[PDB]
Amino acid sequence: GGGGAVPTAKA
Amino acid sequence: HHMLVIWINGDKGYNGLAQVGKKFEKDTGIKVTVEHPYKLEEKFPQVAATGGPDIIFWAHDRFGGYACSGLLAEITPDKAFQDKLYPFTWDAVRYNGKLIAYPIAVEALSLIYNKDLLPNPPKTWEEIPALDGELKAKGKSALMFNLQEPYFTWPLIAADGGYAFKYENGKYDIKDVGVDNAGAKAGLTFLVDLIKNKHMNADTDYSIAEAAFNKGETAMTINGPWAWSNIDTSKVNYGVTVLPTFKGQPSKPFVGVLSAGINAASPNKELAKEFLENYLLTDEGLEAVNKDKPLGAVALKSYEEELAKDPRIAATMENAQKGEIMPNIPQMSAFWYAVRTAVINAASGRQTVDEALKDAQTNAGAIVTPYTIKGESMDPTLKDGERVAVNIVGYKTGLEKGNVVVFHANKNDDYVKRVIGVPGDKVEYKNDTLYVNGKKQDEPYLNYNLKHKQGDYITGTFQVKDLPNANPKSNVIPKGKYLVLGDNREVSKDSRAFGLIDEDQIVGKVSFRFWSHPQFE
Ligand SMILES: OC[C@H]1O[C@H](O[C@H]2[C@H](O)[C@@H](O)[C@@H](O)O[C@@H]2CO)[C@H](O)[C@@H](O)[C@@H]1O
Repeated sequence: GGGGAVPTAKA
Repeated sequence: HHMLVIWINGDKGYNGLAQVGKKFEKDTGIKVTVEHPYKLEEKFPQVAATGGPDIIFWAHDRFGGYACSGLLAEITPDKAFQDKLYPFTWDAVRYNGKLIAYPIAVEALSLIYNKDLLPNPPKTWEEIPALDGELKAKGKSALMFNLQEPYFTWPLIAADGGYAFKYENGKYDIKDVGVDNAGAKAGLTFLVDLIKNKHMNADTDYSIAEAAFNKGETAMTINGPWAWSNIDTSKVNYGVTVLPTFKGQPSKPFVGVLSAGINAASPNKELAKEFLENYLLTDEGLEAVNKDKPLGAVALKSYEEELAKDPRIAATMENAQKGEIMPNIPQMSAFWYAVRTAVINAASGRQTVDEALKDAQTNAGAIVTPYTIKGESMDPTLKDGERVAVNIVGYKTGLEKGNVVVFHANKNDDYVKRVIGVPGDKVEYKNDTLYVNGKKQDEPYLNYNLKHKQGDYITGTFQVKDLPNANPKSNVIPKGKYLVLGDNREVSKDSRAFGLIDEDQIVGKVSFRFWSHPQFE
């Protein structure tokens, strides 16, 4: 694909 | 800000392209620098943001991945300009409805042969063993070509039915991968048989095959138009012809469109456009590149009308017609890596064809998406800010104890924790000792935290039956449910607090690089 930000995962 | 930096592959006419750059500089004062870094197609995503080239040249297949990663600017050619290029070439550089590169030329592999050694090239792959026997008797070989890159072996693999991703009803289906079907197996088997019988060497690479053909040591090679210049220089009396058939079926090369993309982070997007539209993609610009190393069948109609007169370009396009345009989807990178591994392992004898292609089938369609880790609750296994690759888990497919999983905790938040029990597992802790299905299980990933603890125990005693979404009568984890804990057990809010999670929440598995591996295998 889309071109967006890299998602985040909370540890 | 002052100049344009351009990346193009080392097998292409980069000196010719530099001449076009000199013309642009002479007219505009803006300097153009052409570079050909090793594996530039892999380096580009690394550097793209952290200003990389302003313009990158590669076959169109890599660009959808780049666009999906936000690395490319949408290009803005007007109607007049688009009309100067063949419509099918614009198709190759359109991704999610937008044009993401300028097409330059169509590339297809052909059979290249030495007319003095072999006046009649073979119609069939099946003839090559006997042919090689005859040529070995005079200290030559029949066929040498790059076995290290699957691009070159693909035509034979796809001949009797192999494919990458099925295109149907306007879309590629990335669940439908054709790497381990009967046709693919037969083609790869034939290649392996050639190697077993010493008609080819598994170590043959681009340079080895090119040197051999150009020195008159092998009767045939398989290569694209960019190779013809060096053969001209060598004085070998060569022909360029249709690839042989396999089991009666034409070889089917994957067809590339050499394309030029503009870096989304370039401050010179307007100059890039001017260079590509008004200097490169003209009769004069393409001629300068083409005279260095031939481009193939160019996208620019006016110049292609001249190049199409060349029998070698007719051969190129004849092979293209039996092949297929490469997909440009992000998943292409994974496909190529998967097939490269399969061909190497099958050819070296590390795996049987069936094993190699079984793994490739799996790896080619496995979706990998980047994530960034936030917080300390997996420390030191994963650190705050750490970049990771996440292997997407198919809808209702193979989660196992020890997998580190990303999952949807709610509509807004994804979490990452380790799978400690799967459905059917009976699980409890006594202090810091993990019991799974009645047996103590070591947890080496907790070693550092176990040995640097504040309290008496980092996990502490608990039983699955006491947690939310568990069966309160049993420590056996219910169907569809998972017990997940954070490696930083002293601070982690995990299943000990919020209970068992559901299969439907799981996004994927974090891939890890192990620090040790063999020095050669
Ligand atoms: O071998 C996999 C490789 O195939 C294609 O790369 C070609 C390229 O298209 C040609 O222009 C020429 O440079 O030879 C390359 C093969 O070494 C795909 O374009 C590429 O993405 C893929 O990794």
